[PDB]
Amino acid sequence: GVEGFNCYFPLQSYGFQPTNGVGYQPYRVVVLSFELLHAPATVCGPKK
Amino acid sequence: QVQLVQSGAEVKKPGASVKVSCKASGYTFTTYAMHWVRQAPGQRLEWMGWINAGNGNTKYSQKFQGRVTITRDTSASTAYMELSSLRSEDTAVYYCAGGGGRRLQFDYFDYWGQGTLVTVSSASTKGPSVFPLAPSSKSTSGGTAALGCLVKDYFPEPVTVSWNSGALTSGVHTFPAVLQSSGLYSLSSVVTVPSSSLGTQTYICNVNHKPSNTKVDKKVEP
Amino acid sequence: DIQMTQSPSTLSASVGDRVTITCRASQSISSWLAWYQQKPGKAPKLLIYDASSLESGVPSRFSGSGSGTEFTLTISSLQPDDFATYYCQQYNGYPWTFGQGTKVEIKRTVAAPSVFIFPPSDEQLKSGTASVVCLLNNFYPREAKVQWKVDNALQSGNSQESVTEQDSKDSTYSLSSTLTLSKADYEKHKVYACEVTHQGLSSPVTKSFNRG
Repeated sequence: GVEGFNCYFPLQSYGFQPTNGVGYQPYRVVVLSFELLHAPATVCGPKK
Repeated sequence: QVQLVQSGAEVKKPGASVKVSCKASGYTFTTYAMHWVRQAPGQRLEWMGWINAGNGNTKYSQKFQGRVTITRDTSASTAYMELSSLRSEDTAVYYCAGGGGRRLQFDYFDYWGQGTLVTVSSASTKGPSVFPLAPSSKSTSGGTAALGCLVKDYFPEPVTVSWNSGALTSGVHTFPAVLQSSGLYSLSSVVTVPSSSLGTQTYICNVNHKPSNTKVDKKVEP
Repeated sequence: DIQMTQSPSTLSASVGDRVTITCRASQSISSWLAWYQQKPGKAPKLLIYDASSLESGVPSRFSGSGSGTEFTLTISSLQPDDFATYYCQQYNGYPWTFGQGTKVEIKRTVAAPSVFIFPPSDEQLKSGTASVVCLLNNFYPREAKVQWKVDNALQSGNSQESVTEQDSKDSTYSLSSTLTLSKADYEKHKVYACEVTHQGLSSPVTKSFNRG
């Protein structure tokens, strides 16, 4: 909880500027997860 | 509820520097966002800059680049502002804003300080001159006539005015101040009464200019 | 830099009604905006952010909309606490700007002014500058005009206008016109007149006097 030599703040920052290149653009990422278990499933959404 | 409070009024002179500061009171300091903005009177608001009450980051404006600075004190949980090379324009009211809370940064001001008044002048403290505003029977309107108590060439903005020390409340009117070419302020206050009680009553305005401690009264002679 | 202009400089209404505000941007904004309420002599209070969201602790009446450039605020019923200006803030890019100000009022049948003039006081005549006061009280539509006529001539530049703020109980407006000049001009002139043009008045009205 102090700033000085041998002390480093953990939260850096992105400088997301449109003038940047493709390599430094920002990306919105979303990630899903699925698993198989005992009790009968609920999230179905099958065919038509 | 988060609240922000800060210093009182200031008066300075061209070329000087001024330091306003506001103290915070928030439930957590999750990279808090003290964030300054100013308002010339009767004008568009203008945005100063944002200090990263988390650590030290100091993004500033561009019209105000190279002459304004901002810091904060962790233990006192206050925010410090500093401006130099002032000039007659920057006469304004200065504000503290910020305080996201849920997320760490925004760019919208959701907790506002109650305002700080800064006046850039070249004059100095001076008492107010007072003159009565006598009506005439020419303009007897519905048996009612107007009457006032002018104040000219005085210094700051408080100029409290009252009539017979609160004895009168009806129809009172107190206009806002106006800057002059000479750099001095001036005010006019007025009120109307039924003309029936003109010659039989006693009305005296009551002015208090604290920055010069003067208290002046003037009976109006019709 | 991003420019922000507000389409209505002023807005009329009456209690229990709906109003709309337009905030146009010189460039494209991706629905980054907020709406602030500022009563006179106080500190701004926020209402809407991200152009849609309703921030907590506010009446449910307020509601944002819009995207791209043209943006809109709207309230269903007009409560008393709605009587103040409203600003729009962009935050699409750097240096963040603000609007112009969009101020509401309390509509009522137009009230015509009562005109008054005051000659300079002789004590002021001792000092060395001359002051003349032309007064207007309880007149309805702010947007008025006052001109000074001295020795049957118009006068410019040397006049200052100060207008009160509308009273809650009174719900009208009051105005003072001040004419200032140096003594040498004073006695040089014989007759003084301020003239006012008002919507409520049938005709332009002149009030005047001369020395003594």
